[PDB]
Amino acid sequence: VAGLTPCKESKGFAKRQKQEIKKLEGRLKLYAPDSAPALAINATIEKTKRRFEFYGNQGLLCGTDGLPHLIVDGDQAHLGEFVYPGLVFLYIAGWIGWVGRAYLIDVRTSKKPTEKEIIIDVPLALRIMSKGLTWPVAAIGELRSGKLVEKSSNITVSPR
Amino acid sequence: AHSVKIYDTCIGCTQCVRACPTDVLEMVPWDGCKASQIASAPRTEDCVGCKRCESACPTDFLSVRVYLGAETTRSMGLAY
Amino acid sequence: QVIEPLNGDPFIGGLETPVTSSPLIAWYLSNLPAYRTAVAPLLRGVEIGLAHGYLLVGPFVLAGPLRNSAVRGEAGSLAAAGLVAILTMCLTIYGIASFKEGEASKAPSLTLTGRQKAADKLQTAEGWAGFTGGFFFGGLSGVAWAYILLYVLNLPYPVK
Amino acid sequence: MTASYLPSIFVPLIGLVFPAITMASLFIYIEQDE
Amino acid sequence: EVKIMVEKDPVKTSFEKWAKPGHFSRTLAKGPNTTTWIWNLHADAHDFDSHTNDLEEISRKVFSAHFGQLAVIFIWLSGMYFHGARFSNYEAWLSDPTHIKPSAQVVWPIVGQKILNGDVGGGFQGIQITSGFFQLWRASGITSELQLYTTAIGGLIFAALMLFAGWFHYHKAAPKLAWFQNVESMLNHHLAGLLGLGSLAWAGHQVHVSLPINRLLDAGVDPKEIPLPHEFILNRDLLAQLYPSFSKGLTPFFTLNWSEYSDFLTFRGGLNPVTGGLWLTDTAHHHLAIAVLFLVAGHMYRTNFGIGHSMKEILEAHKGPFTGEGHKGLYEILTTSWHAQLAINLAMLGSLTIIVAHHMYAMPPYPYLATDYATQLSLFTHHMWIGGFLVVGAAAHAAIFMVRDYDPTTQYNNLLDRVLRHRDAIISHLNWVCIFLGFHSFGLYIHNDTMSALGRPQDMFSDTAIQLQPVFAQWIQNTHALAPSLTAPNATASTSLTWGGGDLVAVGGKVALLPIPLGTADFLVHHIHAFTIHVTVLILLKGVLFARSSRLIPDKANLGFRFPCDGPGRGGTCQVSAWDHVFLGLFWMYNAISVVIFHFSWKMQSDVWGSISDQGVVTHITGGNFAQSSITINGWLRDFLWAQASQVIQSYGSSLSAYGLLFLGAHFVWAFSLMFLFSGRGYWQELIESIVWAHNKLKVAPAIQPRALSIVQGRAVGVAHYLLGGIATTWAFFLARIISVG
Amino acid sequence: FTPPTLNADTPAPIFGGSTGGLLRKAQVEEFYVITWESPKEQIFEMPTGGAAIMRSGPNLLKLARKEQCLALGARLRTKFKIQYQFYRVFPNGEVQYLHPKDGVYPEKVNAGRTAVGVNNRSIGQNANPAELKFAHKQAYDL
Amino acid sequence: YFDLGEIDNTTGNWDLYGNDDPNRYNGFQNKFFETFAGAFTKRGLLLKFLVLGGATTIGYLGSTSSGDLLAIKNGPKQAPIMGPRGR
Ligand code: CLA
Ligand code: CLA
Ligand code: CLA
Ligand SMILES: CC1=C(/C=C/C(C)=C\C=C\C(C)=C\C=C\C=C(C)/C=C/C=C(C)/C=C/C2=C(C)CCCC2(C)C)C(C)(C)CCC1
Ligand SMILES: CC1=C(C/C=C(\C)CCC[C@H](C)CCC[C@H](C)CCCC(C)C)C(=O)c2ccccc2C1=O
Ligand code: SF4
Repeated sequence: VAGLTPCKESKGFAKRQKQEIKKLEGRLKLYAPDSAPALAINATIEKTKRRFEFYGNQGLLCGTDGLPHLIVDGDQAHLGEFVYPGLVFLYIAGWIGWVGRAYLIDVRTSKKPTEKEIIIDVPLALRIMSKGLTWPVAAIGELRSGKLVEKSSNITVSPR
Repeated sequence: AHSVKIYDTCIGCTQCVRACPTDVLEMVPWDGCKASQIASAPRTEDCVGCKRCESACPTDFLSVRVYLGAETTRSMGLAY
Repeated sequence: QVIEPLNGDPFIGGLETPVTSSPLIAWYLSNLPAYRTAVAPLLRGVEIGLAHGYLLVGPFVLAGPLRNSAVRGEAGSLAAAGLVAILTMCLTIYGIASFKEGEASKAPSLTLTGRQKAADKLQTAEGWAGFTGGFFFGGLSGVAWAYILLYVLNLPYPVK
Repeated sequence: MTASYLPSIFVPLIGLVFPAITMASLFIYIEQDE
Repeated sequence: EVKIMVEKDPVKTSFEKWAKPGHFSRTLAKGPNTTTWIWNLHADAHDFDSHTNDLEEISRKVFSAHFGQLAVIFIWLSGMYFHGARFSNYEAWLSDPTHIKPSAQVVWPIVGQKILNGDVGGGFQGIQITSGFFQLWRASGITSELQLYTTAIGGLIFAALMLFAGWFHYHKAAPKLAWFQNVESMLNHHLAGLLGLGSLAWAGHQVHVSLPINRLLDAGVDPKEIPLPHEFILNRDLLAQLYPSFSKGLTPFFTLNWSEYSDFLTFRGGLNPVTGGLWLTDTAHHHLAIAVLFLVAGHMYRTNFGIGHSMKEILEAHKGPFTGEGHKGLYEILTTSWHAQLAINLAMLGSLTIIVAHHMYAMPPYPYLATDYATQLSLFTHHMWIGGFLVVGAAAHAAIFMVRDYDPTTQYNNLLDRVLRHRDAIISHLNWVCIFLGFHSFGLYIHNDTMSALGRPQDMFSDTAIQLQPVFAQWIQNTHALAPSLTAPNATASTSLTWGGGDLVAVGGKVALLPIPLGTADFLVHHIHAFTIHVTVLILLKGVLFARSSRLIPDKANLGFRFPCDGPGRGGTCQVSAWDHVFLGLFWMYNAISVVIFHFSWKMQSDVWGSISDQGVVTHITGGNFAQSSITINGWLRDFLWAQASQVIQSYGSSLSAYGLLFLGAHFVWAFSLMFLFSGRGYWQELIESIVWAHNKLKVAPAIQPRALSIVQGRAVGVAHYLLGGIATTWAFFLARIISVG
Repeated sequence: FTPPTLNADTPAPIFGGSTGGLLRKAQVEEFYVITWESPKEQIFEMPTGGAAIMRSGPNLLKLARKEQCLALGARLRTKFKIQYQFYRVFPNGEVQYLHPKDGVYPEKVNAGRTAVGVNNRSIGQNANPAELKFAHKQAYDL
Repeated sequence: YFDLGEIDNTTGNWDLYGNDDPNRYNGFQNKFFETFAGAFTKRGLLLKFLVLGGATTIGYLGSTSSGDLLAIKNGPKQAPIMGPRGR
């Protein structure tokens, strides 16, 4: 796909694993083998070897630079590069957008609506932050019932 | 020089005259508000154009309105 | 006790400081060729030209581009005379713009005291006309005499 | 180069004389009272 | 008449005023209605004069704010001693400091940032610090990290004491207005009690603790076997083996045989050849002298014991024929206005911090300060930026005194009234000398760039072309080098090594200091410095002088300090305010201080900092290119801004890569500043109106109306990002380059 | 209302001199003279910059701009209970009385003055500039 | 300080540094300068020959200059510098 070799069989990706441990191994040569800063570089090497063995096992595509490239078209092999964490993101981002929208409706029908935005009512906030879990069923539910959008006759419009 | 225009939305609150630093505005009698007075700009040739009257006008949108036109030595604010 | 307002008037933008109304300074400034209000303005314009003509040979022969050759007298004097001819045209177009032919004098007639004096003829269309020719003849002779005293007679000086 | 001396003529006129022609004639023109 | 006026429980210690945010201002006490309320909440948070008209409660607010500031500084010092105690290699650096870099910050190994824990030496990984704390603790005689932990917990104790005193002097016993107006007693107890007894106590520390420990550190003694600081006080024979004058035991002090104290109280001068830092026998004689001199100067003013000076009597007797009724009412200025005293104190503290910067690169007070070039560049650069910010703030609070505390009835025909009466002359002659300096320094740079571009190296201002040698500086440097022989006898050496007395001090194979040459390049860049300081003075003094009124706006004092403009009238009255002059003087402080630290970095990387090999040869970092390349802007862009930036951009993949990240993010904050500086409020307000329409469409309109930032606030945000981004750019470039080549 | 005549015999406040005073615009174009009656010898802030001792009787102050007369005039109308008037003096000798025109300040309404520069419509009923192309009239003056 | 009899003295129209001396030279020096600077008087006449005379005097020494007088008429005196890629 797109002229990119897989990273498990890429010679450039294995070259970057070789020259990263060798950079960290030469950093280890000036420390005692049981010393505290040498345990951090030894944990860095095992973090590096975990990283390169994770990138090759996920079917990542590596170019001529030896670097893993993401295919965001919507490929059946490449769902976890953009499509799977994008749907994970939009669920979380729609959770932020739904509990901030539902908080403003809950404080617009209050005695002092502007004091509830500088001082956020946490019992009112936390009872709808739980309610933002099921938000695609509540956003399209408000879209189908007409409560999501406001009619243009009740919207402040600058003159022509 | 500058053209200061008063519109019929004025409530006669007088604060456009009080904010005027070159004595352009004055309050004339009128029949279109509770205060029974509207502003006017007879000495509009003395207008610097600072729009302090527009900053002090509480009417939305503004009743006093200053249009920056031809600028002379009155409206440039010079002493030399 | 030392600082006074300008002619006793506190609301004119000036002060009678020692740098302005000294016994020595107000004697000096009143004899300089620019403040002679009864001398004909071609004659006093020759002195304004002789002065500025002379002084300008110095920074043009000692600092100019041809300062390290044997032509440093010829290069810097014609460069000093070139600034005379430009400033003569700057004096020419100033008198064309500021003063119109047949107008009055844009000059203060009253002196420091309450005595009435004649109008200064320099701020006229014909007074600045003869002043411009006074600067041209005086400036070209002030350059040439400073060139004669430096690179013809070659008088001994520490820097030349 | 065909004529080497027209560099030595036109660059002083269009570089020094012509701005001194144009700016002095404009300064007369922009300060005419009319 | 000087005595303690306090009163008990002015305000009750309650959290009900914490809940209401805008309690201090009457406009902000109604609650928010727009998003500009949040910005005026922070803008008017510290402005205590805009809260109340009573100077007594203002002075109590300022006193408890001083205590909160002291608590914050003691928390900061507690952190920096705790970082020395736990997260540093201070014992490893103290064993041998010529090979191990000072480091006191360990990062957590989380996201790849563990590469920032670099090889600083001594079997330690961490961020190499440039704050100079290690050399400061070596000069303090600190040998172990237990002493650093004790100083950290003691500073935490003092931070709790400052918090308790800030609560106490606002809620339990707060002083009245005449207590703060006893300025004679305050000067008597700041000169004698604070600066005199502080210098005397630090002199006692530098007699008993700093001096013998630092003498043992010059002998190569291991700090784990050096005796502890109280052992010199207890076993005075141990103190006497290092200095025999201690064997007499305080009898030459009271019998005036002070020359018998010549073993440990000396006027040597110069640097320690072992360490590269000033002598502590000189720093202890220095502190004993400025203590026996600040305690003398603290007995000058009249409090309540009869003897002394009323300073109103000092001022009102100082009147001259060129002024008339001068100096009268200035006591009433400086005791009824906090901003006037703040202007004077900020000018002295900023100028003093600039004095500190020069008197630390030139006379390095701490052992191995000079040879650690990162510390020297960072300390000079930090103190120049703090000093420039404080002198711009001095002009700021001068202008706030004019717009809000200057009473014209009490000031007739004094110095201030006459300075306002001829402010056109001051600003016009300052304008002339600024334009003259701008041509005669920067156009000289442009001339050098032009003739170097046109292939005329002889037509330049070089040391080989037309010379412009600073004969006054080159004479004052010879006067300060040839001083010990005749004008200052009792000196063993000279004040600084940068004067011309020889003494090529080599510490660890790296140059501490040597004679600094001054040539045509130094003349040009010092005239740049004088020009930029003068222009900063021009905007700032114009804002101070035209804060009341102008020829343009004669009622400018009624408009206030933080007003944007009068309007588009009189041709346009944009940035007429005194605040906007502080705003522009902040840019001119950036320009001034940035060229100062650029001249510093290039001048000492080219003529001071370097290495010494065998047979006395000195190889600098950028060898000898300040005399030929720092006369053109292309050399400044090329041999300084391009050649020395070849370690901030290829630091990626190393421990200095956070300097590359903050170099680029500092460019980001600077280009982000240009969004706020170049734009204006009404565009952003209508763009926010379109965004508010999109929010109204989806019913997510906030009741707090979204507004664009104010014009004063937009200029403030732009100058804050401009200073933050540009200063962080220079910080990142400096701290990558001089760490990399140091 | 008969306009007051400039006496040209009342003296000036005691002022040490300022550089913010009359430049050459006073000499060739106009300058402004403000005259007011004082209760006693006070000290006021000069609108050109500085402080002057104002007299116990009538005072005369020469100013360069009309804004300097209102900035002074509103200063001695709020801080002091002093009625003021100013003039416009031309270099030929003509003194033009300027404020207050009816004798009563323009904040207070008088029946003698008339409405000028007053539009009977609002801003939203002003005409578009596309239908007023190439005319001396504009969107607000009709 | 307002007078209504002398409008110039109450507005700043003062000859602050002027002098009312009629003459201080002699007749021999005065007749020499007006004779020589008599063809330089009129502004329209002086602007004509300064432009036309100034254009000729910069084109003369621009063209009669030598190699040592000006480097642009000297020309190259060495081999030309070849650029990269054989250009
Ligand atoms: C295209 C524009 C133009 C051209 C042709 C020149 C030409 C020249 N420049 Mg100049 N310059 C210009 C633009 C111009 N400049 C501008 C824009 C800048 C400002 C950044 C400068 C700044 C600059 C400075 C600072 C100096 C030069 C100097 C020089 C001279 C260098 C050659 C030499 O060694 O002569 C050596 C000198 C001579 C041979 C002296 C000749 C002087 C003649 C005789 C003047 C005669 C009268 C004159 C023609 C009247 C003009 C009338 C009007 C219609 C133009 C030469 C006369 C140097 C110089 O010596 O100036 C004279 C010098 O000091 N230039
Ligand atoms: C001899 C007594 C003396 C001494 C030592 C000081 C010392 C100090 N004063 Mg104080 N002061 C005094 C008496 C004294 N004052 C008098 C008599 C007046 C009344 C007229 C004032 C009124 C005054 C005000 C209004 C303010 C100060 C402030 C300051 C501080 C300077 C700011 C700073 O950062 O310094 C360096 C700071 C330190 C070194 C911290 C030291 C703190 C310790 C606990 C000592 C302070 C307690 C006390 C003053 C002396 C106790 C001595 C003790 C060690 C035995 C400092 C704590 C300023 C401040 O910050 O307010 C809090 C402030 O503006 N002073
Ligand atoms: C001894 C120090 C000192 C003193 C006592 C004060 C005191 C005061 N200043 Mg200031 N001033 C000083 C020095 C000082 N300043 C300096 C250093 C400058 C130059 C910048 C000025 C310039 C000055 C002006 C221009 C004005 C004042 C004003 C104020 C007043 C209130 C400001 C406020 O509410 O805080 C508000 C605090 C903030 C908005 C915090 C923002 C902090 C900066 C700007 C940005 C963050 C910087 C940070 C290091 C970067 C971190 C980035 C990171 C978070 C990502 C108060 C009287 C204002 C006033 O009205 O006076 C009466 C005002 O108009 N100051
Ligand atoms: C988190 C987050 C994020 C991210 C962010 C980004 C995007 C970034 C940006 C950024 C950039 C792109 C840049 C920046 C820069 C930075 C800086 C720049 C800072 C600084 C700070 C500080 C604090 C400083 C300091 C200092 C000073 C003050 C002085 C001296 C110098 C120094 C540096 C030291 C997002 C949104 C995604 C999401 C949400 C969350
Ligand atoms: C961008 C810009 C604005 C608009 C700036 C705004 C609206 C400030 C934006 C501040 C933040 C980003 C919005 C408030 C954030 C809230 C705290 C909500 C949190 C949401 C996330 C930040 C978590 C101006 O108002 C302005 C005024 C004058 C000159 C230039 C400019 C200018 O350049
Ligand atoms: S401020 Fe506005 S509303 Fe008030 S009187 Fe003037 S024009 Fe009318």
